[PDB]
Amino acid sequence: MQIFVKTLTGKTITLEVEPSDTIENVKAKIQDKEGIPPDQQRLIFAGKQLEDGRTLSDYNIQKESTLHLVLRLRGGMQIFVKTLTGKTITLEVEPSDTIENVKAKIQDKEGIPPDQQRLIFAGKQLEDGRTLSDYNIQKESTLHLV
Amino acid sequence: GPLSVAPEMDIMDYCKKEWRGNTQKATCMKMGYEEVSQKFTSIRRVRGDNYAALRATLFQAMSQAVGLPPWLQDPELMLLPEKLISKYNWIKQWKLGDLVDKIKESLTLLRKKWAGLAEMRTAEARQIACDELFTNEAEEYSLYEAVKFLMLNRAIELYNDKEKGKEVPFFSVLLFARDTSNDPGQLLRNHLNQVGHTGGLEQVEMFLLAYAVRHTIQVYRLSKYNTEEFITVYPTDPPKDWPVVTLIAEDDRHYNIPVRVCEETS
Repeated sequence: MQIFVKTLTGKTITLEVEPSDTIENVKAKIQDKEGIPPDQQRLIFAGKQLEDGRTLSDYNIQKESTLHLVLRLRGGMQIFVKTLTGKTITLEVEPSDTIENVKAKIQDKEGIPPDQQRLIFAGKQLEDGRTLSDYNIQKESTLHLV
Repeated sequence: GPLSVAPEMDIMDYCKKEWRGNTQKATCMKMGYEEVSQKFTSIRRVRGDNYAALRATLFQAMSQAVGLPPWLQDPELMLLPEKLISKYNWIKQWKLGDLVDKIKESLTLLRKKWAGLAEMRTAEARQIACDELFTNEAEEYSLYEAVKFLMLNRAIELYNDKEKGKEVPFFSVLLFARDTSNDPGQLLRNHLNQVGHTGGLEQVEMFLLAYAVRHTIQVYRLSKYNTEEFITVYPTDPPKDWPVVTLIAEDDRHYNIPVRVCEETS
């Protein structure tokens, strides 16, 4: 069956789903189509935030039902990174961003390959799979590249 | 000492310095900036201290101020903090960046500063005065307290209206459907208190900001280049009479300010 997912822009995504598909399944499809990471997604239907493990039928979602996507991604944060040269670069980031995502951004901005990047905050080497918030990296913190 | 609103820089020169990588993402950012450059000449980098959404919107609103908006003119606005805090004692959980007096002083400052800008004779003098205003740290952060309080107040009105079966803007249904934001109390403790501190605004809260100050917020979202969301408007279908301000978000994580030739400092 077909369902719709509307963003807070009225952009409408059409998905082909089945009654027994889970909310987790649907978020995975949204990631495939929109490139939005499932952990940033909330899906709302009939004023309720839908849980990952429940099915569309569980929520009485049927052909032509419309879900609303309400993302957790927040805007307004910069951090600084000092490179091996000594240049200071300013990144726009979210507290939930992973170190891996941050290294990818440094590559996009400066061309430095992520595999060559060693990031340090407060003496600690930072691990790729962890988030800025995990390391208590706050707005306008400075990371060091080695 | 980060500048609140940095001096304008040619937008493609800014783009060039910021996106040097040989990657699809850098290419997307550059293409986005190219399209913005057709209508705006310069960019002012906004300070990313988690107030950026409010700083960018309010700077644009106030620097373009030709009239004092009626909602800000209204004497009752000054009575709001006492009215709300007397009624809802949980508002005293407000984290400051007594309470009734502090908020009132902030709203008084917002009104006085905005009126002072609106009363200037030339647009140039207004732009210069607004620039100086956003170099007074203490005063600036007081303005954001005022704005956050207006967001909380508007959220309360929409929540109570919704609970009475009254018509509300749809975004407000979504705002309060979030598990951490099911009522105005949760909105304050889990979302608004963090603003200007540990977290910024979600997209649904950009709607709330727009309604709080009655300005339509047009955002060039460079990451959405070549899709219908490249120009995203908060709110989607705003009152025709709200002034429009324009921001840029490279990838939904921060908001800077694009500047027209007719808005230049020089």
